[PDB]
Amino acid sequence: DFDNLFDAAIARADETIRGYMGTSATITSGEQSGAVIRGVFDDPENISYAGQGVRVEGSSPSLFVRTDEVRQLRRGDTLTIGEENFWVDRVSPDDGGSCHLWLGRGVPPAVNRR
Amino acid sequence: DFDNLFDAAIARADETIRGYMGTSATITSGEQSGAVIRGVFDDPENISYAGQGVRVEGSSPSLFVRTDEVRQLRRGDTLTIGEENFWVDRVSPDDGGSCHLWLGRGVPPAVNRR
Amino acid sequence: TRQEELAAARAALHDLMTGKRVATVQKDGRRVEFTATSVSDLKKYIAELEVQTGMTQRRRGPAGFYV
Amino acid sequence: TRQEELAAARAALHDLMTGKRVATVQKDGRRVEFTATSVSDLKKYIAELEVQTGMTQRRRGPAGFYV
Amino acid sequence: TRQEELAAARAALHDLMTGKRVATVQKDGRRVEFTATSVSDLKKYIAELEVQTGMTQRRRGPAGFYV
Amino acid sequence: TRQEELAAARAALHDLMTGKRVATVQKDGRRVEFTATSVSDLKKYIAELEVQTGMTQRRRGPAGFYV
Amino acid sequence: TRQEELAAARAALHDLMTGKRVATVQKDGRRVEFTATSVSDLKKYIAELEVQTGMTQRRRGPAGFYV
Amino acid sequence: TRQEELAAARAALHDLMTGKRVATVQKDGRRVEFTATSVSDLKKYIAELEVQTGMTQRRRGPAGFYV
Amino acid sequence: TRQEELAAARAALHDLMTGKRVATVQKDGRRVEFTATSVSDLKKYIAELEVQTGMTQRRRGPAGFYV
Amino acid sequence: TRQEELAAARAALHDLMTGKRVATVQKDGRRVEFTATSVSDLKKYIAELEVQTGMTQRRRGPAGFYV
Amino acid sequence: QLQSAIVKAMYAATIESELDTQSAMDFILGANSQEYAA
Amino acid sequence: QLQSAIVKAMYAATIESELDTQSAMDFILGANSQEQYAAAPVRLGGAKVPHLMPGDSLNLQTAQDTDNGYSVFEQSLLRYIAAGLGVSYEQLS
Amino acid sequence: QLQSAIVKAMYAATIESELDTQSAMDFILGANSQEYAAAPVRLGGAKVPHLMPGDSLNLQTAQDTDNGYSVFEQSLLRYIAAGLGVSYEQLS
Amino acid sequence: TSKETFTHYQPQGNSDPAHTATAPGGLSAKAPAMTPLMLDTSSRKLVAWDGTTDGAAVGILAVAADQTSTTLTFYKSGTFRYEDVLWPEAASDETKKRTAFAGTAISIV
Repeated sequence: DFDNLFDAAIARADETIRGYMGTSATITSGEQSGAVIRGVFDDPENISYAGQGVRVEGSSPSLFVRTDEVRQLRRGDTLTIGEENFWVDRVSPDDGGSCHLWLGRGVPPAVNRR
Repeated sequence: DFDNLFDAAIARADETIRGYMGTSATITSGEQSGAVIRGVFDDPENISYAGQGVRVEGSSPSLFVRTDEVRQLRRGDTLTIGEENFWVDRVSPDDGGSCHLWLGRGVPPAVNRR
Repeated sequence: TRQEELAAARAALHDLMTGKRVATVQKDGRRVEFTATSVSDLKKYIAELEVQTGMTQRRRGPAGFYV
Repeated sequence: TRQEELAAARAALHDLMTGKRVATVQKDGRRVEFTATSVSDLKKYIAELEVQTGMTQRRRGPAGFYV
Repeated sequence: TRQEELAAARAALHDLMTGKRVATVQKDGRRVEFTATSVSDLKKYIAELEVQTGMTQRRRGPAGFYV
Repeated sequence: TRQEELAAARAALHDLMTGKRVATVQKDGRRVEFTATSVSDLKKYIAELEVQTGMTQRRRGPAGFYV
Repeated sequence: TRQEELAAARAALHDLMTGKRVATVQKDGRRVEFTATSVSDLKKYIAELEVQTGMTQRRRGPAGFYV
Repeated sequence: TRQEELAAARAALHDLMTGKRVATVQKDGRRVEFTATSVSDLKKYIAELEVQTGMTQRRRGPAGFYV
Repeated sequence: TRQEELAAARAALHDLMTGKRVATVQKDGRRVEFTATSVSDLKKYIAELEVQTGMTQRRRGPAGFYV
Repeated sequence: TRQEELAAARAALHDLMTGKRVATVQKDGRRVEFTATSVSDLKKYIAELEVQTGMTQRRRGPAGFYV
Repeated sequence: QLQSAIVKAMYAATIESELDTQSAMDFILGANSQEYAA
Repeated sequence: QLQSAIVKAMYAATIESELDTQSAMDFILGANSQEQYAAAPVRLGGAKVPHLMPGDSLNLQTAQDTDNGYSVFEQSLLRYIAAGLGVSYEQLS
Repeated sequence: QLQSAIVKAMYAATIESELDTQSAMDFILGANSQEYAAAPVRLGGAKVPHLMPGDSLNLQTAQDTDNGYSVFEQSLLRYIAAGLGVSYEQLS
Repeated sequence: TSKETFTHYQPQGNSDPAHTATAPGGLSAKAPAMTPLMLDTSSRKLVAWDGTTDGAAVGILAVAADQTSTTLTFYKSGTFRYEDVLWPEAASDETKKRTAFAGTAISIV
């Protein structure tokens, strides 16, 4: 299927790592609506300082799921991981067998399309 | 227990490193009131110069405690490192099995919220 | 609760023979290494577990001689 | 407390035989590793602890001959 | 599942012989590896699974002598 | 101070057998590790300490014979 | 497919013998390696493949003697 | 293809003998290596190939003894 | 054209034996390794090539005996 | 030109086995290492080169006996 | 003892080859595959 | 001693294989083709040579000498018993 | 010496396996499993078992039961006869 | 140079005796020996089995014949191997072929 002899191996690697260390994620809303996927959640931390000083504390959660199921997700839809609910802000381009998913928290802020 | 195959090893490693590294810190005040936890304490040195010479050389205590024992720790309450007493200034998000407690010295400054 | 163990061990042996017994896993900061077993001990475990479990006839004893 | 660690050791043996005895685990400067054993010593340890505990008979005493 | 198991195992054996028993797969940030097996053990495993399978004749009974 | 010595050594033996003899610990700049013993010498050390201490008899003297 | 498998084995053996089996490739972010088989094992495999396939005579029987 | 293949194999043998069997080659970011064979296996491969091909022989009958 | 190859081989023998065979050269970002043969096989190659080429006599036929 | 290379080789042997066989030389981004050899091989090489070249007497025909 | 001597004597040689049994015995023992009963 | 000789002569040889036991018996010793536990009896025909693959082996146990000093030892014991009984050694033994 | 010879001759073979002793003896020594009594076996014709790797049945070479004991008896008996004053051939 | 393989011919894989019978047939194609047969739906003339009339198998041929053969000989009893007996290509199921002669004195091993 893959004209590389390497894409199959890297896809196997991604599937194995998602199986052996990932966790279930329950996508909500969107075209997939209620569905279950497996992704490697992480929550790196970041701090901003507004004005003379404002310690706004937050994090930048990421999922890094395979692209095949992450197709047709767009940005408006949300995501629920276990008991925690997130919402996709950005999907990284495919690296060959997967891509990172960047998540906000709570409800996406409006749409503001037109 | 959890659909990880990896976070279990992470938790076991965290328990082992708590046992072999760090000290027993007891907490005072707060919803936890008096409780005893095991954590690895470190205190890196930081200096600021401000104006011409305003060397205010200080320390940035961190404890790296498991989230399970420090659930709803808040921020206003204080902490004691054996003979020494501190107060939690911030709590990092969990990385999978624990987080980092960043501490300040002395008494927390007021509340200043309403 | 031995038949599922037998099935798991047989599947593990099959994938290890072919291509699929992973030793290390690395995700840019998190790494897990699993101890490496051999084939002789693995098939010894398979044989001992299959003979102890409710598996059917697979082994027979000595031999007769006649003219 | 005999049967508890009997079962624990049996499960550890099954894990090691199959695929996922964690040799080492690391995550962003948090690295630990556990010493490894051999299947032979683990099995003989299982056998001797089984003998020490009150498990049913598994081995017997020689075997006589008769025409 | 004997037939497809045999086919996959034989194909993996051939690939290992020729050029493509991939030991490790590494993409930047993600490195994994599978355990490496010998060749003679794989061959004998192939032979025994074949003789277990209901495939065609593969062995014969000793040998006869006559003047 | 022999009974608690026996208990600690036996617990160490059991955890080493199963999974829990940690060798190295790392805290991103604060890391140490310990040397590892062997299963056989640890077992004989256990036997020596238990026989020298006051716990119950564990080994008899030779073996009688009679027709 | 035996004939093309044999051709692939022959080409692989020739590459191994001269210069042309790649142990690993690296592209600064993607790299993959392959296990190296023994030349004797490759020779035995290709020889048995030649014998089993529909190839013509390669080896005759034992040579008798005459005075 | 046998003749030019043999010529290439002999040239490769000479290159490995002197200095030119490139073990590995790397440029910025890109690195590969070629598995290296021994000398005796290569030379016996050369000998058997030269024998099996149709050019002039280098092997004769065993010997002849006459007073 | 055996003479030039013989000259190259003897020069390689000389420089390798003294100091002047580079096992590998690492220019910054541009590195290459060459397989290092032994001196035994190298002098074997020297001997076989010099005796197969039509150069001067190097060895004679056994040795007689007389009282 | 046997004498020139023989003298160079013997001086190289002396220097190398005293203190000064540069195995590797490094610059900022320049690495060059040469192959290393044993001492017995170069010693016997020097002996054979000296005896094959028309130098002074160094070996004598066995040794007889007499009453 | 008589049976043991019989069985010990009745085996003599033994061959071993990963090749197929029929072809191996043809190439090693000669055999008569050109002409169950093995 | 009689039982020891019996057992030592009982198990002439052994076979090592990874296959089914019945298949191993058929492909290393032969027979089978039974009319209808007891494993499988084997005809005692002419000398035969089996085929082997890696991991399959046939090992014939050499056992040991059946009279390693037993005859002379019991001869000495018979000397003692004759001396006790008062009859001549030759007559007794 | 007689007792030691009894023991050495009485122990002739050893079988080792990883699985259950009863099953191992059934599948190696034949036994009569269809019927600690262990598993006494019949004595029929010569038999050859099959064993997978890990198991092994090895007979014991034993040891010569009269390694010079006869000569030692000879010397001791001659000494006893000399002490008693009766001839060695008469005594022994 | 020129070597072949000779294989011993044994229709029976067991000590079950095999017995034969003769009956009129309505064969329409050249039938090689030991071919399965059934009866016609209408005239119940014997005819080589097709493989889709499940449960219609009655016997297995004894000697080769053709359309001209008014009567044919077949086996009513006996155990036969799965491979030595040919089958109509329509019956493409191994289990169906094995179980075709269930319920009679003809068995497949």
